[PDB]
Amino acid sequence: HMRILFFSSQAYDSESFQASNHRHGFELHFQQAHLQADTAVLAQGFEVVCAFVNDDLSRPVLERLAAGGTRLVALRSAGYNHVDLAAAEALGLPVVHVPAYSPHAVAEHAVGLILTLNRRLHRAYNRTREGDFSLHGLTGFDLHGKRVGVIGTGQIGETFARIMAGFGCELLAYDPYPNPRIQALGGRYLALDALLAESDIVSLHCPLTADTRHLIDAQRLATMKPGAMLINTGRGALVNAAALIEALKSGQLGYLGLDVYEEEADIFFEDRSDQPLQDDVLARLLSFPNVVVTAHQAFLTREALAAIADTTLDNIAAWQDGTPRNRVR
Amino acid sequence: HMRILFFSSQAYDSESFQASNHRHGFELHFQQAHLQADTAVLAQGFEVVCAFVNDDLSRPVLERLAAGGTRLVALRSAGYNHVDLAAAEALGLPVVHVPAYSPHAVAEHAVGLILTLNRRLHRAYNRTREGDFSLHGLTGFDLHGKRVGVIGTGQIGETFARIMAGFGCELLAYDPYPNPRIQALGGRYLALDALLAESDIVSLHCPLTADTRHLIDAQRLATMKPGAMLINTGRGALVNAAALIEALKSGQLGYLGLDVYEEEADIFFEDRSDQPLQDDVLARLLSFPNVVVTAHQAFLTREALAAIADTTLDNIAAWQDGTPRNRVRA
Amino acid sequence: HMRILFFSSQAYDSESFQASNHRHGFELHFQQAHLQADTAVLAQGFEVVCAFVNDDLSRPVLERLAAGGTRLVALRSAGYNHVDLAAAEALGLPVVHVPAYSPHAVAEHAVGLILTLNRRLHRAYNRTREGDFSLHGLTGFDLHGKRVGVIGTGQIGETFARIMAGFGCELLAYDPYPNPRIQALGGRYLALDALLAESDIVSLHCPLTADTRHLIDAQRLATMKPGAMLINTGRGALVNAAALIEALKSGQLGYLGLDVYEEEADIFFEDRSDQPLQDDVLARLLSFPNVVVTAHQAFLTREALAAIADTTLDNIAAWQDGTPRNRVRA
Amino acid sequence: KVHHHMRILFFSSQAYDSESFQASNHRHGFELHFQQAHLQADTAVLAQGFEVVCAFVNDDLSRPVLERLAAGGTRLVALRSAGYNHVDLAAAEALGLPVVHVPAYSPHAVAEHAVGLILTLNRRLHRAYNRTREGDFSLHGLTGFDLHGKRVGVIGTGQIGETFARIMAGFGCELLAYDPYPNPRIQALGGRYLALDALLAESDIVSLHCPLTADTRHLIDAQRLATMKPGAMLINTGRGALVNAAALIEALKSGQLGYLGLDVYEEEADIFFEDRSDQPLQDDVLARLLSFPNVVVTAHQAFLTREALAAIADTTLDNIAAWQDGTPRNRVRA
Ligand SMILES: NC(=O)C1=CN([C@@H]2O[C@H](COP(=O)(O)OP(=O)(O)OC[C@H]3O[C@@H](n4cnc5c(N)ncnc54)[C@H](O)[C@@H]3O)[C@@H](O)[C@H]2O)C=CC1
Ligand SMILES: NC(=O)C1=CN([C@@H]2O[C@H](COP(=O)(O)OP(=O)(O)OC[C@H]3O[C@@H](n4cnc5c(N)ncnc54)[C@H](O)[C@@H]3O)[C@@H](O)[C@H]2O)C=CC1
Ligand SMILES: NC(=O)C1=CN([C@@H]2O[C@H](COP(=O)(O)OP(=O)(O)OC[C@H]3O[C@@H](n4cnc5c(N)ncnc54)[C@H](O)[C@@H]3O)[C@@H](O)[C@H]2O)C=CC1
Ligand SMILES: NC(=O)C1=CN([C@@H]2O[C@H](COP(=O)(O)OP(=O)(O)OC[C@H]3O[C@@H](n4cnc5c(N)ncnc54)[C@H](O)[C@@H]3O)[C@@H](O)[C@H]2O)C=CC1
Repeated sequence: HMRILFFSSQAYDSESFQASNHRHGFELHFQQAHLQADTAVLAQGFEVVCAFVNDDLSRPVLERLAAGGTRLVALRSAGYNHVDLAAAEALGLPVVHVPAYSPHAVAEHAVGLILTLNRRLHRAYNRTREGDFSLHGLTGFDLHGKRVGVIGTGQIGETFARIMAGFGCELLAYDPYPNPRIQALGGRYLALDALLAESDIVSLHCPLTADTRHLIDAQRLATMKPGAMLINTGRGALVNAAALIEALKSGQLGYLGLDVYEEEADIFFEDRSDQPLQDDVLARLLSFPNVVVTAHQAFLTREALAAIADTTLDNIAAWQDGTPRNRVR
Repeated sequence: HMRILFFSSQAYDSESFQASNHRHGFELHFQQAHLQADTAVLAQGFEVVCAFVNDDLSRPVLERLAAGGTRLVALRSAGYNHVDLAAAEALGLPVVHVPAYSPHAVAEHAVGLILTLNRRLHRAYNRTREGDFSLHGLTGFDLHGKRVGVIGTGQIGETFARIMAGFGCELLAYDPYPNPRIQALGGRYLALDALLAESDIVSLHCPLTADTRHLIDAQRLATMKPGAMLINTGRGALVNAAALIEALKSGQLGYLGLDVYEEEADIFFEDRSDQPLQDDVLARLLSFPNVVVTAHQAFLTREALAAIADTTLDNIAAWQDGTPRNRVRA
Repeated sequence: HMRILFFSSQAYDSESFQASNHRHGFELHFQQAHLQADTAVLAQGFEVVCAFVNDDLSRPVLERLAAGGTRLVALRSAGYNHVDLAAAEALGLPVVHVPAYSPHAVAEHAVGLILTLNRRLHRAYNRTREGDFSLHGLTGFDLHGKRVGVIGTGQIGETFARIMAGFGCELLAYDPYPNPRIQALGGRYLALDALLAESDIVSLHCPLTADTRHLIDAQRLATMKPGAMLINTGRGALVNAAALIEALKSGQLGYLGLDVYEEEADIFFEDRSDQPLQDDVLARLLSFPNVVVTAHQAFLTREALAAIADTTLDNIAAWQDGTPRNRVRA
Repeated sequence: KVHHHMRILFFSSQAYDSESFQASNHRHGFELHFQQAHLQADTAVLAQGFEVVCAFVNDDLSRPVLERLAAGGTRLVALRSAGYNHVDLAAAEALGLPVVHVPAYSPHAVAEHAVGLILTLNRRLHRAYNRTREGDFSLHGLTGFDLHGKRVGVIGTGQIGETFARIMAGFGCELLAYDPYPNPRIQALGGRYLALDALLAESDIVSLHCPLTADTRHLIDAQRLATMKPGAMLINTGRGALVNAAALIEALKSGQLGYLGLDVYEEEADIFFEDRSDQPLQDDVLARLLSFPNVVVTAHQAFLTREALAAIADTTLDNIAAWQDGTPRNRVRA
């Protein structure tokens, strides 16, 4: 019955969704192109559109989709800052998402970035691979005993905090809604500025909203402990990357791990190595020995993908039965 | 200025030891060469020799050292499988070590290898560096819920077990002397073969002895779960690397992280990139997308190095006060 | 509106062929799969099949193609060792090729491999990229004055010779046939074993036939000048790659540049980086600092591709008109 | 009755320097001291008491350095290099400090390297190597072009530029040339002299082989890049300051410049010849140049061949012996 058009489709998306669809028999169409004003016409006549985090679901796109017959927007993601939710509501277009496919996948990836940066595992790998077994510049630091500041102690942030507590770190936390689980781990809540000044490692797990946009700016970087590590597996626009470059150059910021980037939408998820990279700031970030960028793969585990696909297909079935689930606000 | 000769010296060694020697004023000499039968003559007239894990302290070397006037052997390491302890004892040469400079350094490195392999971070890095933001082949797996088998639950193995429990892993353990802290974490002890057959990830933290040599061989790899991950931050000779190659090629072994290698002694710690690598087995291990080798750097953190230098210099001061500590015995 | 089925099609092939002005109203179909016994059925009802150098055109494949209605085999290549020519002839299936799309493209690539190996440019690139501006191991040698031995002085060999003469190299040559252009360049013909013993650099440009198969074997490697450079942009089976590995490890062979490899057929032209590489010998060749392998891209220039497409489309038109051109004969 | 004292301090010394110079010194027995640091105002004191100082291309031999060296007893400055833009020759002369150099150790070593950069860029050999090393045997993005038939413009047809031109003519390239002082050997070769702007507009590949002087400084600037053929290749094995690298970045990003090979960089002096991989790179412009797939940078190694090194060492030790006997050779003058 039901027909679903997926934008920004990759092979991992079709594999996982085709496996999960043995339980549903929806008719699945995978389109590679990003959703934007000039591709929305591809969804003409599709009742359901399945979008990912760098699809453009601003007002003009939503208007096109609604006018073309689309009646549900299914986000195969937890995040939803790319959707104009007020406009969806005005158009009577429900928006559904997958709020907790695997908080562990994302938290673990953040911990992986930390360790790769700390022990210079990315540099080591390239050395041993060519028969360079020298260790200059690879000396790391013990995680045990360090102060780890978590900004945003929700599903992912809390899971990240628990892992880091298991390394014997001292947890510092900031959230407008503190939670008791963090305290039970030994964490202590404090104000943002104090967290920044006291943390050896900071990790961002708050959503992107008007209040978190450029939360990490020049001013705030200058507050941080010299040589600190910053991890961003949240959203690119949580940080001002031009300011990160200056702090990296001065040594003020010791390490940076990114799984997201502010201008990632038209570059991530494809191989653009054959052409010059246009984004000056990203190119410069990539040049540093103490920066690691992964291309928005913190979600990318077998279990995460299976849960995304199962929950998304269930969301759609629930909507089709008139009892929708996992709606976004 | 008591005189200490350091073999296999690297810049990080002379830097850390020099900083720590502000509190002692020993006279420190750093030799780059490895200690072996051929190089032992360099220690003539040195009362104290400081060696590392790839120096050869077998009987013939210890005999030369003793004949040349050396009276103490200070290991700037926790491990001591490179020392013939019976022969040291017969010669009246005490051997001292640093047993617990930082169990966390080594455990954390093992967990780093696990995550790099899992999320293919070493491959991702190289891709994004050149503007390849594609994700094919990089899908990993949640650590939460997996079974992690720890072989050797001592200072490092236990610290590793604790970290992995914090990711929500199910801990399985094998040690001739089980310890209660592991059970308090939720770990369950079992026999070696059962641990191998049931684990998704296996990590080696037992010392190298005649009983652990080639513990992971062809037969034991075949009993492991298909696609499992094996981590070796112990010693090279705990595994048979030729058998690892065959299991990697078949897919039987899904991942391998090594910080040690059986024939590392004359290879590691130096940049040999300008010449062909002679060792066929290491070259082949290095060829795989699901193998990561680090060059015996699990011990290499600021805190580990400072503790190694401080404890080693203190060990030597204690010896020279007639109250030796951190001795290793036959 | 004759239809053409292309096997082993890559994006650069379909772009190339579609952008030609020489379509002659043909209908072009591009299949990615390699031609072999179990894919030949895809050509059922196609009058013309276009194949590349790693397609299987042995007798059983040719029999299927003829039984399925294919009447012409068009090689988008110069080389034809992959074709059983006697069997094609017995089936009345003409085979056409492109013998001289661009001898310069291929010769220039060989020269590129030479310079890369000499100046260690592949190593330098990765160093500078990460801010390593050190030069240890990168010292090269002046080409000017060196002896360059060319095995096979045909279209590509003589173009290569000509380029190497322009660097002021001394040219040595071996071919069953004299070529007066080689003498005009200053080249001297000599016997194979003498060429091998006297040359600083050797480059292979003979076709693969039963007489050139494994021309470079253990015994002939041992005759070469110690530390010499060997370049192979001919065909993989001209050399014995297991013997190349031993000579590289001993230092007897100083450098190796390959654009071709004996078991390339099912490996080259794809990205196989996500899985272990099965071929031990290729994995080991890839491990060396003084080996460069490119994946059969010597033909791969803008001008070469355009000529291959134009000449191949013309060859097919000329066959259709009953005046065939560029036939290869048993 | 037959021959059977002299102390030399080398700045910016590397292992390949002490090895080559020690081999050549079997013929002399001078006393050789190798210092790693770069020569500049605050390291000049290390040459106190040394009659001879041997410097390389990134040592600072401006007036204030030369004044310290002279005051400290140094009597000869021996450049282990062909180039000399780093020396204030008028100041050396005013101080009575002769400066000697090695003008032609191996013009082939440098020309050949430039050709290597061309071919690596053209066939993407650097990209292919990293692919095949990890089992990626795909060829997308690696299509090159035939050199045969292309136009190659040589700016500066001296020893190196002429050797380069001859090599490129052997590939069947058409040679275009610009030099304020044309020479007949290039024409005899089939090369055609023309004005700079016309060379820039007509060339598929341009290679710089002029010295750095006040007239060649930023010779390749934004305006001259905009004159070039779209998608052209530029090669710089001359000096860093011959080009404006910020403008090269904009032309690379637009596609106006198709390829860039550098063996030299304007701010190289305090970074090249060292492994600086363990720290951030401070220079924004170099970091960005390094990011591109169609840029290759080698760290000033065009001179670096066995034969070049042996000639530099032999000629440099000979220049010092000749000076010591009062009959100096290979002097450079203001
Ligand atoms: N890189 C990746 O692949 C993925 C990234 N993400 C990002 O992670 C974010 C977090 O996801 P969850 O933890 O699941 O969400 P959640 O809703 O469980 O938790 C978010 C937390 O952030 C806090 N928060 C809100 N505003 C804040 C502010 N101004 N300052 C500090 N904290 C604030 C909330 O109070 C809440 O505790 C998502 O918004 C998404 O952008 C999510 C999934 C994958
Ligand atoms: N990669 C690196 O840089 C470093 C490696 N190591 C290695 O790790 C090893 C372990 O270190 P620690 O935890 O400090 O030692 P430990 O002595 O504290 O603990 C070792 C554990 O191994 C167990 N064990 C002994 N024999 C066994 C057997 N046959 N089978 C299974 N388990 C057995 C012991 O009962 C003990 O619980 C060292 O012996 C050394 O080789 C140590 C430091 C650094
Ligand atoms: N890497 C690549 O992409 C390419 C490789 N090739 C290979 O290069 C080969 C050469 O092609 P061309 O120069 O065009 O061919 P060609 O036919 O013009 O010249 C071949 C020469 O090799 C000589 N030769 C034949 N048998 C010989 C033997 N037994 N020993 C020594 N020399 C012998 C012939 O006398 C002739 O002079 C092709 O057969 C092909 O395999 C060709 C094009 C591209
Ligand atoms: N990358 C490297 O490792 C090396 C670089 N070089 C550089 O290459 C340069 C060339 O050296 P050689 O060819 O031996 O010098 P050379 O003196 O023989 O020739 C230089 C040529 O440039 C020409 N020229 C002078 N002023 C010019 C101007 N304003 N515009 C255009 N052309 C002009 C000259 O007339 C002469 O024909 C050296 O000055 C040096 O900076 C030299 C050696 C090694």
